[PDB]
Amino acid sequence: IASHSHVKGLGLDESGLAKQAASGLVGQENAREACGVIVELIKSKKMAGRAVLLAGPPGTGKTALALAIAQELGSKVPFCPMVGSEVYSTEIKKTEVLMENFRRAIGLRIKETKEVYEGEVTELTPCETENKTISHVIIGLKTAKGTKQLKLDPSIFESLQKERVEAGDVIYIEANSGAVKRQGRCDTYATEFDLEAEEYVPLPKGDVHKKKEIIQDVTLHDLDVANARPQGGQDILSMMGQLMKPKKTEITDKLRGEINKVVNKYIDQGIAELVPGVLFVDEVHMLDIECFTYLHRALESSIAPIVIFASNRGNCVIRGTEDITSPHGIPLDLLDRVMIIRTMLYTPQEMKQIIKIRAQTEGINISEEALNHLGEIGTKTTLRYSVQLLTPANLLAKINGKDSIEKEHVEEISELFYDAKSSAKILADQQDKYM
Amino acid sequence: QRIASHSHVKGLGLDESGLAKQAASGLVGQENAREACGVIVELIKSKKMAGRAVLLAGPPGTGKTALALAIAQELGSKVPFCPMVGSEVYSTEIKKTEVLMENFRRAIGLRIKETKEVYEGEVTELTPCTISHVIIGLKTAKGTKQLKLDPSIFESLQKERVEAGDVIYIEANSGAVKRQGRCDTYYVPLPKGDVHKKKEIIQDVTLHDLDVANARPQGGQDILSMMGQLMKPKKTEITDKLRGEINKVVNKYIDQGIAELVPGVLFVDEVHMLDIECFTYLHRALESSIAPIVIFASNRGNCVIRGTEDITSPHGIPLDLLDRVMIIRTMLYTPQEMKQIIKIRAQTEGINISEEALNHLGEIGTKTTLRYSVQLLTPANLLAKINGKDSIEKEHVEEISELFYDAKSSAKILADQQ
Amino acid sequence: VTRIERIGAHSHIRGLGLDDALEPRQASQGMVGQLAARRAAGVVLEMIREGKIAGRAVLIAGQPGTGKTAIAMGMAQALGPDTPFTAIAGSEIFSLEMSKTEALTQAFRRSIGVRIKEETEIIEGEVVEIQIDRKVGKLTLKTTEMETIYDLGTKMIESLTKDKVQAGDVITIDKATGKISKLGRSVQCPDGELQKRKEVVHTVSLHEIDVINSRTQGFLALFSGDTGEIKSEVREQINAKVAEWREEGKAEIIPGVLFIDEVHMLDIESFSFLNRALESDMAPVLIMATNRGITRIRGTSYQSPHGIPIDLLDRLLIVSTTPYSEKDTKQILRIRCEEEDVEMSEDAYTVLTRIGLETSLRYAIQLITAASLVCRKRKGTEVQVDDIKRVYSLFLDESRSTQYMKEYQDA
Amino acid sequence: RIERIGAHSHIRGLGLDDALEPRQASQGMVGQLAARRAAGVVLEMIREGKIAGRAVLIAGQPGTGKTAIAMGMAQALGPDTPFTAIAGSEIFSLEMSKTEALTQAFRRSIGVRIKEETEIIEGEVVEIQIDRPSKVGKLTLKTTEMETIYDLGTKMIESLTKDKVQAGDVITIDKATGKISKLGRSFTRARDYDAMGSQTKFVQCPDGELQKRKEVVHTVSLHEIDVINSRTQGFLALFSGDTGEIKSEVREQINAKVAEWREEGKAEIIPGVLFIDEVHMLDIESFSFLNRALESDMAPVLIMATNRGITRIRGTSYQSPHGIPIDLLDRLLIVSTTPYSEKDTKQILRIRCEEEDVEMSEDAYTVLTRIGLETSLRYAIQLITAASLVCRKRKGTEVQVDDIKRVYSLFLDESRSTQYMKEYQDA
Amino acid sequence: YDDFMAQTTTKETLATGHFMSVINILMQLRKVCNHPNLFDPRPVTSPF
Ligand SMILES: Nc1ncnc2c1ncn2[C@@H]1O[C@H](COP(=O)(O)OP(=O)(O)O)[C@@H](O)[C@H]1O
Ligand SMILES: Nc1ncnc2c1ncn2[C@@H]1O[C@H](COP(=O)(O)OP(=O)(O)O)[C@@H](O)[C@H]1O
Ligand SMILES: Nc1ncnc2c1ncn2[C@@H]1O[C@H](COP(=O)(O)OP(=O)(O)O)[C@@H](O)[C@H]1O
Ligand SMILES: Nc1ncnc2c1ncn2[C@@H]1O[C@H](COP(=O)(O)OP(=O)(O)O)[C@@H](O)[C@H]1O
Repeated sequence: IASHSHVKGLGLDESGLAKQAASGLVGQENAREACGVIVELIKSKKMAGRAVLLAGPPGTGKTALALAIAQELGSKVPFCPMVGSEVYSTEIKKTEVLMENFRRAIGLRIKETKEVYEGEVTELTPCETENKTISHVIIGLKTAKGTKQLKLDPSIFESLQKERVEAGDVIYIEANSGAVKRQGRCDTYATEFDLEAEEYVPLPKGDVHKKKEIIQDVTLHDLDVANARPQGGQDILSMMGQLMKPKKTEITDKLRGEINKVVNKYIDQGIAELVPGVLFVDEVHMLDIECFTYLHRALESSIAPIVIFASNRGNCVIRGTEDITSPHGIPLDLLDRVMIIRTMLYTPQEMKQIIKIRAQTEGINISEEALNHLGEIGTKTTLRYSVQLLTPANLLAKINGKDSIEKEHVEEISELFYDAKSSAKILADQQDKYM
Repeated sequence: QRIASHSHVKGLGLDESGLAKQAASGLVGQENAREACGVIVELIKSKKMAGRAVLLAGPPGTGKTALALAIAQELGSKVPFCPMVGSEVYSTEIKKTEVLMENFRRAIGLRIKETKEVYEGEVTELTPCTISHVIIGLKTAKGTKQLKLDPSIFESLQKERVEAGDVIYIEANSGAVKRQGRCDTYYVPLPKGDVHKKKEIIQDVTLHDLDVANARPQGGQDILSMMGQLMKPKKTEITDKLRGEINKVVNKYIDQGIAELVPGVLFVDEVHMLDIECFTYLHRALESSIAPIVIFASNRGNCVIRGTEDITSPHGIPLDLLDRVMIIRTMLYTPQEMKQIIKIRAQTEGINISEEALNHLGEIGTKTTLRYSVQLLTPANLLAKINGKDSIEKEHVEEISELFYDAKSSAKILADQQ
Repeated sequence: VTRIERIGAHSHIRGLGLDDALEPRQASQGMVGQLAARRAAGVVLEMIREGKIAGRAVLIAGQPGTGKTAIAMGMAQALGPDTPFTAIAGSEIFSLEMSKTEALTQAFRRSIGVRIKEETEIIEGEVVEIQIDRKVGKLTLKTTEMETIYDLGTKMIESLTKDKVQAGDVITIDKATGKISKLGRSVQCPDGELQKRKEVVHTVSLHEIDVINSRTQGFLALFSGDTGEIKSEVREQINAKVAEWREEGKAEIIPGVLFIDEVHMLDIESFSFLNRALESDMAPVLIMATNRGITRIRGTSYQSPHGIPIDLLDRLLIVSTTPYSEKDTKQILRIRCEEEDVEMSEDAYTVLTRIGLETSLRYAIQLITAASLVCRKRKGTEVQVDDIKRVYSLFLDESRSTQYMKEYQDA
Repeated sequence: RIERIGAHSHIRGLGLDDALEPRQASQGMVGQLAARRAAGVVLEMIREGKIAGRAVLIAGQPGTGKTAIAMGMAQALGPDTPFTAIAGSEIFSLEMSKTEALTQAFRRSIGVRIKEETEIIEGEVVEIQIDRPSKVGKLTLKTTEMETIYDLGTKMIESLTKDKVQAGDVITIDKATGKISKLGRSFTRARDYDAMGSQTKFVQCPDGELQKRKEVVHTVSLHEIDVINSRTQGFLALFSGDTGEIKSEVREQINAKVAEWREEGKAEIIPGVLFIDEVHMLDIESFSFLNRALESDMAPVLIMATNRGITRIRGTSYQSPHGIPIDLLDRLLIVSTTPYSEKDTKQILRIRCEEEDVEMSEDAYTVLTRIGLETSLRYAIQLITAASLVCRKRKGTEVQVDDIKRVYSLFLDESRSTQYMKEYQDA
Repeated sequence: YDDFMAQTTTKETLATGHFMSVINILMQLRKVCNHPNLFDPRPVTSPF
């Protein structure tokens, strides 16, 4: 696993100062100590709508710092990575995509109790009554601990019929959702025949009826989707499969209303806790002027999470406008609502240590001479190309039979694989021959 | 109730000889335009013509839209008046051609004499006589009634789950039994009237409702029930074999003497927004014999037609369509006409203003625009009522003119480029 | 501890700081300076509360970031609840399920409320005992002051048997429909009468009415399933029926507010539609903001002020905002610090005001929290000038990042 | 059986040695030693498969063997390893976004292989007795080594009757699920033909043990997994390409569960290759998404063919080499294919004419190499089939020079067509 | 098992020397040595 497997944190000291070389990162002291302020602001859970802009040339570690922020935040908060090209959806509104991304960028941890009925069923008698449909169903659930006759609903009886269960088998029942699974027939009946088309499972243990607590985690977008495209049960709502079945094109009336109301009701009663996360939007330069303008209200909203864009262009024409240009390909209207962070261009010395770290992370035993030659290769080419050259050199070394990468291996690899600038020069030399 | 931009327009202020009064029916000035509007509204009342379009052309702020609304008001409510903005044609659910055709066929009205009748009341007994009929007892505050209903209505009764004591409507014409609820004596009050409700419905309907009713089938008892869901999207009614049959049946009914045709009036606003394809389909469709009379409104002069980007035409309308369309010109107002319009707006909205205030307000209107002088009315009265003064003095309008800039001072400020 | 709504860029705005005579105070209710625009917004707010005039549009312009959206949020907070205030960005109308004109008329209809009042007898008490004879049954309800028996119908006894038949549940019985809702194991029991006649008031918008009366299971207003409402029968008939509810004692209309932020994104089509949507009696009042000067209207090469066509600009009023000075900037920063949990020294406030007047205002508002978190790292209590300088060095701004581009990147 | 020989049907794999040393004309490929060695290095890194999301760009002149090297890599990689070939213009769909189509293309070349040890029973049914009163019966299963009896249960009898298995039939029984599968009819399966029988295809009885434990393997791609998990319609992989899986838990959950499976040893990974031919068709949005899509740990390797040079990027007015922005070009390793010399063109023509079974004379080869050095190698190749037909028509044995000359005079290449376009020709 | 033995809480509870703490920790270790599904069973997952 490559291209992000070496970064596992910002490598900052207890005082928030950037360490020279640690946590898989080297250099970029200013950028890393600044992103420390961002991770602290995110962990504070106090602000909303704040935005950062990691700006720099290609391959200057902006995405590396973006992922290091997530690694520092941990897996408890939702980190939503997104590409600017994702807004161009063909099923939902372009702004709908962005608002749902913002919504899923926010987390919510909630502890919920749920009940379960389980045990080897002894008998299932449908209590009939005139309406002329089945009234109730008495099921005798046996367990290694005890046994209980329980009255369940005709819907649960119908679910059992769908499962095609019979008296004497083992079933798992849940009252909250209403789904019933057939774990198989009791192990005591496995001796009935020499072979059967039946799954066998022993007698369930413990109490027949048991309530258990689970601390789950879901994003606000999860509730939004659950309420927009409901599935539930007890009805024929399965028609969802043909009703519309695109991305539901959510609506503000319920996005900002009922969902916020119910989640605040859950939070203020000690059942749930809000867990704001991070929305990392890589490649923000291909967003349309409409998206840039909606970002104004998105960031000026009191619920938006901490956003992190990545700027790679110096000054070009804005997308969707075709006639106006601005720095970073972002309009000055949105650029005034962000905290820009430089990503310095790497020097030969820092690039050498980066190549060393990448080699030691990719399980490669590169010799010092080969490492130093990669220094020249990287000073003549891009850091990304010089670091990509690593693995082919390891394969060539394995082929040649040497246990380490030497000068000749990296030389052969570089001669076999060209770089962007070399290929551009070759094309310029062969101009009227490449079509 | 609440005042609007054209709520003060009651109609075309024309006398019996057709000449337009200087100030009447809420409209002032524009004598030639008002007289032409009356000349063309006489065509609507004649109803013997079709496929005619009249284009109100003039600068912004002129009374073209006001004259259209006056035509609509003078026509009244018996004949339909369908307004539509040129921007509304750019639909995403159905093509622009069919949007235009739907608006054209919806402008046309249709009055019909529906001689319905519905029995109403509380049920006292239900007995079905494999059923030849069903005897039902109905009760109201005029006596009891015994009714014999076709066995096909017994199905509707059973489906509505009506039983002794519930109040119901049963329409003799269709069998659409509707259970209003249970009687209050056991809920809805007992109906108090003649259980046998017989009256003539002279309610009017549009010619597009007939197409909307036949576009999708209404019923069930089969997989067809799945059709009630699925967004019910509006889709193109084919011209080949649907609207032709609608025309045929409407003609049959008119010949029999039940239906009565009342051609409506269409009103397109900002015609320059329509594409050239919409323009040419329009000049092709309005030549038909069943097309209504249309009133185009233009707001700009010589410009480029949308969709061409290489062809300029007067009023943003191609010559192919501009020919066969009568052009009524609306010109700018004078200071006196602006003062009259401002006074009319004031006395219609309910604000009493002094003479010195109205004079400077008309001055501001001649300086920036009539619509701006009009908009400056309400806030002046609001400040007056806040200060206690019930009327508007000159110290209120000339102070609200500093709070609310105009479209000219705004641009003068923006000239800073930042 | 932490709710959904948190501290934001406009959380400090609690409303318009005007007097009884619509006179803005120097700094009140979180709004600083901007006296002209604030008193010009108070007038439109007052005539909105009035509602006798329909189809008014008030545009606010000026330098970027001069409280343009702050004034709108203040107007919203002053209008308060029970009066729809629909704020939408200029892009929200560009949709795939609906046309731009359809989305704009949808917002116009959402910005209009209809008030309706009714009475309903509601029950609330603790269940004591239940009996069902397979069908009819009986129930025993209790409150802290009284108890009673009820002979329940088939549907009611079935709905009660659906739950735990034994005592413990505290349910509510809407006698109109009879929908049961157990509050919990008797949450405490209710006081007073068991059955009480309660007044129910609803402010339902015309768009909600349309969505409800447009289709079976009509309430698609939770996922925007209202694709191209049929104006032929739905909207016209709904308008007629609302006019009939009116002047009869059934309902009364409550005109709302529509705040179109960044209207320069709208196109000539949307503007032409507004030209007539602002003329209907059911037209709500709206406000609009713009940051661009004389620019091109999206759709053609016409260069018009505010990117809005002239035929529509003549249909609205314009209010210019003045640039903030040192006093206003410092007071705004102080109000932001009071809204947040941060506290700065006087020299720190002076340095932050200088930094927010050199480049721009939003930059200082953003650096506030960064300097707070940086001073919290060195184990301090107040944000100091050294911390503000550390932040000014760490985080860049628009004007200092556009000048650092002395190294060429992609384009 | 009948799958015609396409343009790339002659290459069976890269002609490389154990040390990745390309041979001159081995295994179908000819010349192009440097690019073939690079292809072999990347193919070895692929077969290793411990690094994800690596991109290679095979640039070169038109008709120099770029797609040929791609097909050779595909063949040398063979099955049991996803290889997805896609043209740059295939992602421009109407029902799904370009980024979604690219995510599909990537996740379609990532294989998940669940290895299971479900035991079964394989033998030749001798008798199937069953008595209906629940019905109960017995079965006699025979293999060449032993015979045994089994008491059949209710559902066992139900499934046996549904499958309609009879005596003499060789069947396999999944004891875990009870799934029956009849593999054929044994010699005993002879029905003593005295009625309307029309089947006599016999086969040897199963050998070995009666109740053996064999190993099954279920290999499905991450694309198929997320498609079947999207919605209850678990047939979109065949039903239709209607898609648009939200990037919510669905795909993230597929990834997280595949991670747990790899950790617990259920199914770890088998990376794949994505050959994007004519990548210059991709849009700026496509390139911008790929920039970060190559950074995912579940990203297979990709190889992009390039004919363009310094040309504008689609969707914009930026001049960039290969028609690709430097942003994405930086992640790639560029391999340049050189034009074939005289002896390389001649050997390619020889291999092609020997693959399509056409015998050419020594002078036919010379004239064809002349035509292919003056004009496109593709035109020279296409000339072979046309020249063989005139020979077959005149009842010849091997293509001569006169047939090739007749075909050259009869058909026109692009250059001679342009030089003949001397009239207006409805420009 | 590693994490249960690592945390200083259990180390101090053992160093205490009391009979209950020591025997309880030994029982917990034995149980973890018994397919710890008894010590930490796999919870069934279901949507919220
Ligand atoms: N500080 C660093 N330490 C080690 N490696 C680095 C560092 N910065 C960048 N790299 C290497 O450079 C490669 C590309 O950097 P990247 O983060 O993509 O820059 P950008 O985000 O500007 O494109 C990464 O694969 C990473 O291995
Ligand atoms: N002849 C008139 N008499 C009185 N008021 C008028 C007259 N013409 C226009 N107005 C008023 O001036 C305003 C112009 O509005 P409108 O008719 O929409 O202008 P346009 O001609 O640009 O459509 C309206 O509010 C209308 O009430
Ligand atoms: N008069 C004021 N009083 C208080 N805060 C203000 C004032 N003016 C601006 N601000 C604050 O400064 C920032 C200015 O940005 P804003 O005016 O919203 O930019 P724009 O309106 O151009 O999008 C806002 O966050 C706002 O809260
Ligand atoms: N080294 C080679 N050995 C054999 N055939 C080749 C070789 N290079 C090219 N060809 C043949 O040339 C024909 C066209 O060349 P191709 O491989 O498509 O190059 P390009 O992709 O640049 O057009 C193919 O049918 C291929 O069989």
